[PDB]
Amino acid sequence: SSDLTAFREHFAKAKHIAIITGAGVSAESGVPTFRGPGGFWRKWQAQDLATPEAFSRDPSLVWEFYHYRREVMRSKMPNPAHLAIAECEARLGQQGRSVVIITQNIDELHHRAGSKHVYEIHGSLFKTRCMSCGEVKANHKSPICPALDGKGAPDPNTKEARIPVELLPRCERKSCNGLLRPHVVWFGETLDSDILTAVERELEKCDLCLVVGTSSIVYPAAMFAPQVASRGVPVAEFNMECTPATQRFKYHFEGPCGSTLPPALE
Ligand code: NA
Ligand SMILES: [Zn+2]
Repeated sequence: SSDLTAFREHFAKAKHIAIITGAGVSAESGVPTFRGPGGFWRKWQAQDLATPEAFSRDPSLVWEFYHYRREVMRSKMPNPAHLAIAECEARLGQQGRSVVIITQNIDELHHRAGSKHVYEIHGSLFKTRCMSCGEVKANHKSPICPALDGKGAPDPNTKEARIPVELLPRCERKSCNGLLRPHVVWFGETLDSDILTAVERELEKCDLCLVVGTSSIVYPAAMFAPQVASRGVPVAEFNMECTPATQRFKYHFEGPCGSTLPPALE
């Protein structure tokens, strides 16, 4: 149902809220996803490049792609949904109540909004992993390494940089000097289990669940939300996915997250 008053009553009692956030939230901030029919980067779409095969085969190109994506983030900002969440978390923490964010997104926009207890289940554009020793290190450097400066242009006729692998980002522990890769979960890679076991703990604790910028019935929101709802915990969706009447969940608020969510949480 679309009765807000009802949702708010639950919100008022809730002591542990879990907010699952999907692509619609980053979409509203203007982040290109490179899925859709016009979402190309040069000749390719995300599924061509976000794979270990692509990286093994052509690390320069994949790096050019991720560089580009890291750099466009300097002009996309958190929208009102990002903020409403972060300010909620803070407000409730003062009161001893908990709020967590389980996000599919890799743009660090929740972090930029001021959220703190965030689980990035698909990793982040702004972390690296050493192909060699596996160290996971935060990185917001621009450019991530000199070799990539001014690289990553999106128009198809752009010339490959074909950066020698020795000059792509390397792991700075000089005992190792291993080749870095973005700590994102590519197509065909599993999620990290340490994270899943945390998320599980969180979702078992939670007495209210919000699904924002996605639906509970779509992968990977489906891993989490049904689990909670089957224990009789309310679930509120905020999306403008236009989800057909017949399988929206408990409460639905159709519309842009930026519009719907902040009044929900005030
Ligand atoms: Na780990
Ligand atoms: Zn290393």
